[PDB]
This record gives sequence, structure tokens and C-alpha cells, in this order.
Amino acid sequence: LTPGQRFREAVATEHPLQVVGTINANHALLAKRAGFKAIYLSGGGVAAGSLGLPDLGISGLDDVLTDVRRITDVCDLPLLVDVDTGFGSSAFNVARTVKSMIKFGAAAMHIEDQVEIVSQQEMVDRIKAAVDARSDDSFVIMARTDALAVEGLQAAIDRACACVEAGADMIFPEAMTELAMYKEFAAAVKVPVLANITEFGATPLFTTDELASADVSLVLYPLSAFRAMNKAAENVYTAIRRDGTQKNVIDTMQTRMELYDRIDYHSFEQKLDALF
Amino acid sequence: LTPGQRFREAVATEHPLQVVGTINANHALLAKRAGFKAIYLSGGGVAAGSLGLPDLGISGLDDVLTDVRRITDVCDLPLLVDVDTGFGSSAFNVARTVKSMIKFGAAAMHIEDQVEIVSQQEMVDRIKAAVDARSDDSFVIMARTDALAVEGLQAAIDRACACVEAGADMIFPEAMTELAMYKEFAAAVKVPVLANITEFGATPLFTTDELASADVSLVLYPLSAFRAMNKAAENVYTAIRRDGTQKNVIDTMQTRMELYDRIDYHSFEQKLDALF
Amino acid sequence: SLTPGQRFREAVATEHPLQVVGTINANHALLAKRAGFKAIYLSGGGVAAGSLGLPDLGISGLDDVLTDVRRITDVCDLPLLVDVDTGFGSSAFNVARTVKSMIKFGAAAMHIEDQVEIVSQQEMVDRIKAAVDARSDDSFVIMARTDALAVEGLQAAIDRACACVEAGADMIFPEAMTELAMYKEFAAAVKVPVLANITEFGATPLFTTDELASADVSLVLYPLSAFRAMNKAAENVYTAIRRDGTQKNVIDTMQTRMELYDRIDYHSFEQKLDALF
Amino acid sequence: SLTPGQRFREAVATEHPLQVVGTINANHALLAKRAGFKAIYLSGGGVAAGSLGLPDLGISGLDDVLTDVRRITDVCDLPLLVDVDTGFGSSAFNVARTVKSMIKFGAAAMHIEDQVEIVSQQEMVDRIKAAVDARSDDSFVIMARTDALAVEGLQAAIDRACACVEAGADMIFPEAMTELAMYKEFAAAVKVPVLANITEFGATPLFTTDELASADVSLVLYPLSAFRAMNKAAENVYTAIRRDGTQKNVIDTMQTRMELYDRIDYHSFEQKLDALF
Repeated sequence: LTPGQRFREAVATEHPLQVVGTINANHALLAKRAGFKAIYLSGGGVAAGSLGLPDLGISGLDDVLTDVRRITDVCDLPLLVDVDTGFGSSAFNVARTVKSMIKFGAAAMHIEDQVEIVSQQEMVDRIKAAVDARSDDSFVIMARTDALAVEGLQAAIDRACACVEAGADMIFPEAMTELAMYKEFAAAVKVPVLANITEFGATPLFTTDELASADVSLVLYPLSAFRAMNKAAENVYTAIRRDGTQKNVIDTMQTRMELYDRIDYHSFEQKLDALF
Repeated sequence: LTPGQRFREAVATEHPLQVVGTINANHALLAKRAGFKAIYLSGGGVAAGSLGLPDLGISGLDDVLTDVRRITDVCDLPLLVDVDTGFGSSAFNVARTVKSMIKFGAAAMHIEDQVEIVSQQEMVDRIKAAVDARSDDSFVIMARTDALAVEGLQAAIDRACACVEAGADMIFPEAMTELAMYKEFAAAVKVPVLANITEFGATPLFTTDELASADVSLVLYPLSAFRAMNKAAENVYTAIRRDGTQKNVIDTMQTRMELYDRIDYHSFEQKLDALF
Repeated sequence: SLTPGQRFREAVATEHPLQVVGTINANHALLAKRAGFKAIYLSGGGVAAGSLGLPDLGISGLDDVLTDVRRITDVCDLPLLVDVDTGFGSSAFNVARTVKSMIKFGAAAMHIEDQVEIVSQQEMVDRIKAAVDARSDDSFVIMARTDALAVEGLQAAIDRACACVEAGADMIFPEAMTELAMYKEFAAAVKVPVLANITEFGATPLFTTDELASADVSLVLYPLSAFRAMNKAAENVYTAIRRDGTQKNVIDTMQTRMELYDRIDYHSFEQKLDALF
Repeated sequence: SLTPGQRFREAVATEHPLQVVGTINANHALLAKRAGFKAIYLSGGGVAAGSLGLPDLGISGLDDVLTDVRRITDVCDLPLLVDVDTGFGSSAFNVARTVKSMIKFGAAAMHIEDQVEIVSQQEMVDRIKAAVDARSDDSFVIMARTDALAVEGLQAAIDRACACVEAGADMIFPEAMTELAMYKEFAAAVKVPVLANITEFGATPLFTTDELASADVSLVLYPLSAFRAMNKAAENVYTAIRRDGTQKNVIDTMQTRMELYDRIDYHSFEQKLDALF
């Protein structure tokens, strides 16, 4: 199966499909072990995690592709990737973004209508450029829109329907925080709708049964693991500096034997034995 | 000050100098906020964290330099980098490693005598190659040796002294589990000695006071933060998969407002206002 | 819809012998396609000497080669045969990472050699086994390169090649074969496609496609030919500009702006924008 | 111990006008150094057309340019002037990452232009400020490139360039200037070093270093000259190989193996091994 076919199958056999943010290759394998069928590379996470920078469009296609290659080299779970507005203003930038994502093994990407949003026709043109560049039809193009917040619910439906007509496979409406609105949105746009359930934001922490009842097809936890990983890491640095040892924070650590297990150290031994 | 100058000064103004592993640029900034004067890029961390791979020499110079550039682009703490045996068998491979580490902003590297170890003359020739390629004399070349485990303490002192005569600035003896052995090693070798205080290994979790009494000049916590980060992330994946929400692991998460503070989001707005 | 390896196998099946030309960069891959070639090559000595300005002494790594592979295959659909030295590391895992990366970054084929003086037939077979096992797309071609002829003689080179074929090598690249009759004996014995490396200024005669076909050779490689001419031409420009204080005396040696626009298909970009918008 | 930027400023101070030659790759950087040039150039059109096989339509990005900067500056110590188009993104932060990345990867200087038609004088001044503020090494040269002459006329060009200088621009690259008398007037008004772009097959005449010295021009750029000769030579080889079934008829166009070993100083690697061991 192509990465994109895997993503489509995940969406078809889980309702709603849970998609978790994976900050690096290691966390992709943890996500697979935990039983998730799809994973996500947050653009905010590439910026804040990989580059230690704010999510202010400093991160480029190269930064994101590095993380895609590292994750898809070891993890076979379909990866949804945040590509912002396509990494440049031209249809040719959007095409290079699409073709590079497919080549480096990403299963899906979401592209947004940020410039404030562009006009419905500019967003349709962005989607047409991505659909036209696609060398593998199974690769999923998800249209992300901030139209609800800027122009209202009917504006967001009309824009999403125009994106679907242009070839968008799935819709990511931003700032949608009422289950009734998700349900009305899903009935109108017909294709799979993603609910972004991030923490410390506008949205209620809706559950999978709640989202399924509102006919939502995917639910995204874009930075959840990362936020816990930073608190845990900061506790270790503070403890080492204060105590002059890590001994008082040993209880918060993955063991050496857990790590060997989670990167499948044994399968490497097994490979050499089978070969020689 | 060159990164190398900062590393030398850190060792001169802290006894022993605490050097913490930083798996990514984000955690480099966390370590700086916690008050550490020096940080580390573990080669086992690039493998296990960045590539999701065992530490079996699959990770190469390019994988490591990508992590070096990401960290030194945003964090000004001197970075000590694990370069295995120099990423190739030639003096020219060791030379390209050295020059690339200096160019991409690393302050120090450690290079080891792994092939079982190489002859004392082979290790000396590796040090000479690295020392000859150094375009900036302040960049620290740290000789790492498994000679105590293979040939006993007197061999380990002889080899280390031979590395210092070849131009090695500092010494990283592997698997030293008695403060008395450190104390003796330090007086015999004369140059700064690093103690590798990793978890779940042979070494006791010695304190800064203990190591200062044994004349140890640097103490390394290579993966401490990483191991806590992975347990925290696995907890979040488990909870989300079990509960159909992240509701029950919110209390383990760095807040949005903390993330913004730790990647200094507000100095970006400040530069904008200060510039235009 | 063919994979790069299917394109490579199909080129070998439809041209006898198949001319494979070294392409130092994406621009020259496009020149080779326009000249009518069905396959191109990424020389390791060309990554070293051209892309890095370095001698071919194993300083160039997987990352360096992959960058050129990605630049070429992103714009040129011709199957790319790639020199991967000994696999960029001593471990079966290094060989596996090289094979998977070459497939992912769009190479059609790779050649891996028995250089450490050669390693034992067992070690070379182990290298091929590691490469064949790592292959995620069976259509990707693994070519075994061997210097056994010069080190151990013809029968040794034949035995090593057949062992490589038994380990799953698809095609064989013998080094230092200087006699046409030796290629014919070697091709009859090993059975799979044989590549003749017709580089310049080396031991090999400049054998023609007719001569190689008569010796049953399946591929003929011109690994650095365009690069060599490209460097003389460029040096003649630098010299002329430094000496004369102008490029006047080298204008006639240049590709025109209109030729370059044609060779990179500039106007097919404007047509795409019209087609779509 | 000179920084790249200091070497560039030293080259401009010691040669009038300073010849700056385009170098498509690290190999050609070493040829330019052998020919006696004191400064070299990474064309953004050359990264697109040569490294990527693409037209110069803003598809090439910071990563593509940095790879070529690193490859060249790793082996060639001549100061490299880099085309960074409009800074690779519309934010002052994009401009800042471009400046810091170019300094870290070993570039001596960059030109950044007022393309969006051009932006307003204030928006170009804001580009230069963003770049000047981001500079961690003040020896690194910021060159303002402007198409104001063609769009708004010479006085507009001078005022824009003077406002770029007040914002901290070290040097000026005026686009589409084709009269020696105009270079002289422009140079007199702006005061800082002015670069003449003497590309081929364009609107500019092939002005010589003496003519440009007489018009007070401080730098002369030959941005793609060597690349254009390299492409014609490489196409001649491909054409000959396809037509003849052999390279025999184009051997005389080729750099020899002995010349290639000389130009990448193969000897100095053997000498280094001897010295160390």
C-alpha cells in the first residue's frame, strides 16, 4: 500500500480515526506501539521542537522534509504533514511541496488559506496547484481553512465545498468548537472532516464518541506528547542543576531496556542471524 | 568568543562542569534556562531520538550535523558532540568531521578507540588527524577510550597520556565505577577528565561534590532529559488511545504559555517593534 | 507509471548495448535526455570531484550522493544508475540504509564494489545479500562491481560474479577488462547483463557500441565524459576573462540564453500556469 | 584568519574593478582560484538551472542555495558573493535566517533585491534593515540590488540606493544599466562600491575592466559565463556519443585525468598523509 492508501484506509476503518502528533522518529514508533493507525508532523512542532523557534513561518520545506524522512524511514504509519501555505507564493512552490512530500513518504498534507485569509478563489487555486502536482492520486490533500472565524459558518462550508470541487480529499476547519457546528459542517461538505483537539486553546477536549456523534471523521492531537515531553525534560534539567545528580528524577525516566525494546533493538540482531 | 573558547572557559569556571544532553534545539533552550553552561549531542540520542534507530553506527556525519546546526542556530551554550570514531576509516574522514563540526558551530567533540579497541598507535593517529584538521585551536578534541575495561588502569593511563601528547585537550575514560580510580586517572593524565554519569549502566550516580573530590573536571548526563521525555510521551499516547481524549494527562503537559516563554516568542515581537 | 528500476530494466532490454551517460547535475541529466539517451549515471568520482571539489578518496558520503540523486530525479525521469562505492559503511545495516535511501530518493539502480585489493568472495556475497535483503522495490537494480580480474584473473572474476548473481545481483560490472574477447567469454559465463566502463584516459580502449555488441556486452558506461569537456570549457572561460578583462574571446564557446531556456523547458512552466489558471 | 566578508572587502579595496566570476560548483570554484580571481559568485539562476534543472521562477529556496554555498566554501577560500533573491520569504525573520545561515555556511556577501514591478523605497529599506540587524559578523557584505532605473528612472534609482546605504547596505547592484556614462553618474551619487553585471545575451554591452574602471565601477560580475561554456561542451559530448557510438571524436574537448587530479590538488592529500604518518 502507498502511504496515502494507508491514510485513506485508516480513515475508512476507524471513526473517528485518531491521529497523534509525533515530534521525531522515536515518538512515531511509540505511537505505533500504542496502537495508533496514523501520525502527524505539526509545523508548530518542527518550529518549536526541531528548530527551537516560534511558529512564525521561519521553518521552511527543508526543515519539514528532514523530519518527514526521519519518521517515514523507520515508521510505516501514514503521516499527515502540516505544509502551512505551501512554502512560497507560486503554484510551482506548492507543486514542489506536494512532489517532495510524496517522494519523502508522507501520506497526506494539509494546506491552509492564510495570507487574515486569502480569497476563496486564491484558496481554490492553491488546492488546484497541489492536486495537479500530485504524482500519486492516493496521497491525500486536506484543505485547512480559518474561514469560520473570519467570515462565519456558511462562508466556511462554501469555501470547503469549492476546495472539494478543486480536488481536496478532506477538510480541516480551524476554530470549530461546537459539536452541532461540526455535524452541520460534515453534512454540508460530505468528505472527511478533521477535528483539531489541541490543549490550552479555544476548543473543548471533545471525546471520540462525542466527535463520532457529530460525524467527525478524524481527530488530531497535534502537540500532546511533545508538551508532556518538555515538562518531563525540564524537570530533569532543574533536578540535575539543583541536586548535582539526576538520582532524584530516575523514577520519571524510560529505562535503558524499555528504549532498546521501543526501537526494536532485537530485530537487528535477528536480521543479521537470518542473513549470515 | 568561539564555541570552543566557551567550552574551555566553562570547564575553567565550574568544577566539575555539568554537561547535559540536549536531544533537540527546544531542550537546548530548556537547559540554558535551567542555568547549565554546556550541553551535549549524544550519538546514541541522534540514533534513537532523531532516527528511531539503535546505536549500531547506522547514523552518520550528516545526521549528527543536522542536529548540531539546529541546536547552535538558536542556543549559544558550547555543545560537546559525540562523533563515534570520526565517520570513516581515513584521516580525511576524521578531518571532514572536525572541519564540519567547527563550521556548524560545535564547541568540542569526543572521538573513541572502538574498532575490542584499536592499538594505542591507531588511536594516536586518529587524534593527530583530528588535531591536524582543526582550523580553530579553541575547538576541543576529547579522546574517549574503553582501555580500562580491555587492558586495565595502567594501559588506560598510558593511552590517554599518548592522546594528550598527540594534542587531545581532554579525556573521557569509559566505565569508571570508583571515585578513587578517577582521582588517580586525573593526576596521571593532567588534562581535564570527563565522568559519564548515565542511568541504567555500570556507574554509580556520583554527585558533583563526590566528583569534585576525585579531581573530575566534567560530568556528563548524556540522555537523562530524553529518557524522561519518552516516558512522558508514551504516557500521553497510552492515555489518548485508552480514554479517547487527552483529558486525563493534561496535568503532565507544558502549557502553551510556558512553550511561548521557553522559545522566547515575545523577543520576536520586540525585534519587530524595535525594527519598524 | 513505471518505477525507476523498471525503466532501467526496460532500457537494458530495448537497447543493445544500452548507452549510460554520466550526468554531473540535473541540468546535464536534461541535456542527456534531449540527446536521446535512455539511462544516466551518477559517478561517485564526479560527486567527489564535481560537487565537492575533492579527490575520489572516500571523503564523499551517502548524504552527498543522495543530494545529487534527488536533484537529478526530481526533474529528469531517465533511470539513474548510482555509484555507491562499498555501501557507505562496513555493516549490513549501512548497506541497507544506502539501498533504501537510493530507492526513496528515486535512483533506478546502484553499483556496489568489492574494494576494501579486494575483499573475499564471502564478504562481497555478504554485501550483495545485505543489499538484496534491504530492497523494498524488487525492480531496483543491484549491480555488483568487481576488480577480481586484475587482482586474481578471469576465472576468479567469473566465479565471484556468478556467486554475486546467486546472492541476487541483477547485473555485473567488471573493472579493468581491456580485451573484447575477454568481455565475450565473461558475458557467456555470467549470463546476466554485463556493463563495459568505457572511461577516457584509462586502461580500457575506446570500444564502440558495435564492438561491445559483438562481445555480447549489455551496457556501455561513459562515466565522466561530459564533465571532462565541461571543465576544460569552464577553465577556458575563467582564463580568458582574467587575461582579457572581458569574456569577448569565449562568447562563441557558450550555450545561448535561448538554448538554456529551451534545455530547462522554461516555456512549459508558463503553459502549466495557463492550463491550470 | 580573515573572515569571508573581510576577504571580500579586501578584494574590492585591492582590485579596480574587482572581477567576480560565477562558480556553478566547488570544482569550478577551484578553477576560478587557479585562474587568479580574488572573488567568486553563486548565481541564483545557476542554482535553479544548474543544480536543480529548473527555470529561475523562485522554486529554488534557501536550502538549495546553502547546499551549494557549503560545498563551495568547504574547499575554496575565495570570498563567495551569493544571490539570495528577496531573502527567501516576506518576513524580516526570513531575511534574518537567510543572513545568519549565509554567514554560518561561509558566504562573504549576499545581494538582496527590491522585486515583489518593484517594492516601495520604504519596503526595500525595511529588507536592508532586517538583513543588517541580523548580521552576527559586520564584515559580511550586504549588497542592495535594484531594478529602479528601468521602472522609475535614474534619479529614483540614486535616491533608493542612497536610502539603502543609510539603512546599512555596503554596496549597490543596479540592474539593467547599459551606458558607461550612467555607471559613472550613479557611482558618483551613491559613493559606495557599485557592481556592473556583464552577463551575455542580454541588454548590456560586453564592457571591459578598463572601460568600467573609467566609469568608477568597483565590481564586475560574470555571473553564468563558465556555466554557459560548460553546457555547450557537455551537449557536444552527449550528441557525439549518441551519434558515433563512442566518445572518440570529442576526446580533444576534454580535461585530462592528469589535469583533473592537478585542479582538485590530489597531490596535497598524499603529502598530508606523509606529513602526519
